Amino acid sequence: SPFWLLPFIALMIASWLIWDSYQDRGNTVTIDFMSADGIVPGRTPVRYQGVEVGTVQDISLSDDLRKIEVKVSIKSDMKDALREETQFWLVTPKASLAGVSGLDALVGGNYIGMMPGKGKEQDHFVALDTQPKYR
Amino acid sequence: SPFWLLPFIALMIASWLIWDSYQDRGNTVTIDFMSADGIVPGRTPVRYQGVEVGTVQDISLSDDLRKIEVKVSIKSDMKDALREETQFWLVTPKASLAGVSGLDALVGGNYIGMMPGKGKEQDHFVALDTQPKYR
Amino acid sequence: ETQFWLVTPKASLAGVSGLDALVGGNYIGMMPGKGKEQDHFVALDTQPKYR
Amino acid sequence: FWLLPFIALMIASWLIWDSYQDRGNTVTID
Amino acid sequence: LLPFIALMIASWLIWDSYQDRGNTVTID
Amino acid sequence: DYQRCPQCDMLFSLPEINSHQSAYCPRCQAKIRDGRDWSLTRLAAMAFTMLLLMPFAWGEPLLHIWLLGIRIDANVMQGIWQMTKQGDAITGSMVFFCVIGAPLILVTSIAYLWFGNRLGMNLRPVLLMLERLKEWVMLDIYLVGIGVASIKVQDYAHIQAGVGLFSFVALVILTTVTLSHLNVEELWERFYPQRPATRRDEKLRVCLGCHFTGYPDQRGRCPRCHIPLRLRRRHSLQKCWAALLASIVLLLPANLLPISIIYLNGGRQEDTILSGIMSLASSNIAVAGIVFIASILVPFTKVIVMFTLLLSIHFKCQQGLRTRILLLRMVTWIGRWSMLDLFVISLTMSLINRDQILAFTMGPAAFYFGAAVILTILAVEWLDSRLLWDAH
Ligand SMILES: [Zn+2]
Ligand SMILES: [Zn+2]
Repeated sequence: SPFWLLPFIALMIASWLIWDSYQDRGNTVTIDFMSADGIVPGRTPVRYQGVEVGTVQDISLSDDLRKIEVKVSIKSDMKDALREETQFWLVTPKASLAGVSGLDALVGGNYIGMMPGKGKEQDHFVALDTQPKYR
Repeated sequence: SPFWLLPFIALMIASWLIWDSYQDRGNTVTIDFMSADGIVPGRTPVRYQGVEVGTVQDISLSDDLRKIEVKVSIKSDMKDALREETQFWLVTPKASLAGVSGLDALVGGNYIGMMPGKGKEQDHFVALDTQPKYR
Repeated sequence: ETQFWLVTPKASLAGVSGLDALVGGNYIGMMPGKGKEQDHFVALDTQPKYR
Repeated sequence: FWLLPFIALMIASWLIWDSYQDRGNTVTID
Repeated sequence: LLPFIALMIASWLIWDSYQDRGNTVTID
Repeated sequence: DYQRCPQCDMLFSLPEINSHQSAYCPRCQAKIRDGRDWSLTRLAAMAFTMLLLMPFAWGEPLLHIWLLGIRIDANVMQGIWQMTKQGDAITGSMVFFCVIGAPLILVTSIAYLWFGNRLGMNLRPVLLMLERLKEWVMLDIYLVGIGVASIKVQDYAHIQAGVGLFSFVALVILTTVTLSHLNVEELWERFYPQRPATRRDEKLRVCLGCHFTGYPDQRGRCPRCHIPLRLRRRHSLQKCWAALLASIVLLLPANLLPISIIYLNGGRQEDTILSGIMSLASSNIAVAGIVFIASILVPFTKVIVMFTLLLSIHFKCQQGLRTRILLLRMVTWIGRWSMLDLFVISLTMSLINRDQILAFTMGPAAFYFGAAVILTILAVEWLDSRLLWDAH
C-alpha cells in the first residue's frame, strides 16, 4: 500500500534526528571548577572565540572537597581536536574596581571559553582561574 | 482519484510558500571571521547604512585554524552590485572613550557592516578587525 | 518646505539626548514651513533649530 | 431569513467605506 | 481514558516530588 | 426511502424527514441524514459575504500590543509570514491551510457549484471535497487560540482590542452557522437525483463518499459519484496502522525537541512542551490546564484509543463493543482541537517581536507536532467502524 510509506519516512526522519542529537551532544567531558557562580545545569554555552560549541549537561560536587564536577556535552567537530592541552575558564560579569571587563558575559549570562593546543588526549580537565593570553 | 483534490491543493499551496521563501533567500556568501562574538546562526542582520539586506544562515569553523566560516544569504538587489571590493565588519556592543559607540548594536544584537568599492568579482572574503573609514 | 530628520539614540560625549528614541527605537522627526508642494525630500544630518 | 446576510453585507460595506475614507498618501524621502 | 491519564500524571508528579524532596531546615 | 448505515451496516427504511430534528440509525444511533434547512441561494449569499469580509478580517490587526513602549500590530497573515520567513515553511503552510485557506476553498467550492449549475460543468469531486472540508475549516479554534494568547500576554504587555477582531469574530460566526446549516446529502440528491429500493434487499452497499445506498453498476462504481463502490474500504486497517505508527514515531520529537525559543535580554531559553507547560502551571495554571489538555492529553489519548481499537480488531474481542464505538466518536469529535498549540505559538510569535529584549520564536518541534496531529486525524477518519461491528 502506498500509504504505508508515510511511517517509513517518519521513521527515517526520526533516525536522522537521533543522529543529529548524537552529533550535537557528542561526548561528555568532566571539568573541575573551584566556584561555579552562574553555571545553569540546563543551558550554559561553551564557546571558542565566542562560537557556541559545547553545552553544560550535569553539575555535581566532589563529595564537598571544594571542587565542582561539571559534565559538558561537546560536538564531534570539537571532539576531533579535543586534546590533552585544552584549557577552560569561567567567564562571569565581574565588575570589580580593578577591572570592569565582561560586558558580553553580563549580556548573555555565564559561559565557558575554551582553547586547544598540541596535547595527546584527555577527558578530565581542570578549569583555570581567569582567561589566559592566547595570542 | 477524486479524493486526491484537497491534498493536491494543500501540496500546491505548501510548495507555493516554499517557492516564495526560496525566491526571497538569495545567494550564499562565505566570510572569514577572526572572532564571531555574538553572531546567531538563525537571525543576524547584514546591513548597509543600517538597512537590513543579508541574513546569516550558516556558521562553521575552518578545522580549528582560528577562522570562522560564516555563510550569509544576500538578496538579489545587493547581489547585482556585490563585487570584489566588498568589505564586511562585525558591529558589537563595545564601549569606547569620549562617548559610547554602537548603542543601536546593543539594542539589536551583534551584526555585520559592509562597504563596497570598485572590484571585479569575489565570493570569499576576509573580515577586517575594525570598522574602516569610508568618507 | 517640509523637513524630515532621523532621531536615533545617540549618546555621545557632547550630547546624551535621545532617551525617547532609546525607549521607542529610531524614528523620524519632521518640521513644515511655507513652501508650495513636494513629494521627494532629502533628510538633514541633524535636528535643526526651529524655535 | 435574509436579514442576517443583509446585515453582514451592510457591515462589510461600512468597513469598506471606512477603509477607503482615511487612507494616507505615500511620500518618498532620501 | 481521561481520568486514567489524569491519575497517571498526578502519580508522575508525586513521584517527581518524592524523588527529590530532601529535608526541611529552619533558619532564623 | 430506505438506506443502510455506513457505520454498522444496519439496513432500515428511512421515513420522511422534516426540517425539525433529523434521523439516526436504530442500532448505533449515528447521524445519518438531514433535511430541508437552508438552500443553495442562501449558501451562495453566505459565501459572497464571506468573500467580502475575509480580507478585512485577515489583513486588519486583531489586537494592538504595547510592549516596552512600542506599539505592535499583528494578525494571522503576519504570523504565518513570520513562520515562513523563519524557516518553517511547512508549519506556516499547514497553519495557513487550517485557518485561512480552508474558508477560501469553501467559498470557491460554493461558487464552483453555482457556476456548474449555470453552465453544465462536472461537479462530482467538489461535493466530496465540500463534505470532507468541514473537518479542516477551523476558525473557532483560532479564536480560542487568540483568546489564550491574549490571556497569556496580558501580564507581559498591554493589550487593546483591534478593529480586525470584530470582523474576525463575525467571520467565525458566519462560517459556523453556514457549516452547521450546510447539508451535503440534500445537495447530492438535488444535483444528481436517484431512486430508492424496495426497503429489503440485503444486497445494497453504502458509498463512503456520498452516503448513497444502492447497487453498483457494471463498472463497479457508485451510480451517484465516479468512485468504486465496495463493501468496506480497500486497505482501511493498513492505512490506520500506518498513520498510527507514523504519529507514534513523530510524537517523540514533538516533546523532546524544543518548541519555543525565547530570547530574553540576549539569552535563549529553548524550552520544550513539558518545560513550557510546567512554567505555565507555575505562573498561570488556569490556562495551563486547558493548554495541557489540548496539547498533550488529546494526542496520547487518541493514540492509545486507536491502538486499543486495532488490538481489539486483531483479537476479535466482543466484550466492550457498546463502548468502543462511543470512544471512537468522542475521539473523532475531540481530535480537531489538537491544533490549538500551533495557533497559540503563531499569535505569540507575531505579537512578542522585540529585537533582543523579548523575541519569541517557534523551534524545530512544531512541525513534528502538527504532522502527528494531522496523521492521527487521518487515522481516525480512515478507521472503519464496520470492521469493529464485523469483528463479532
Ligand atoms: Zn448504525
Ligand atoms: Zn457515491
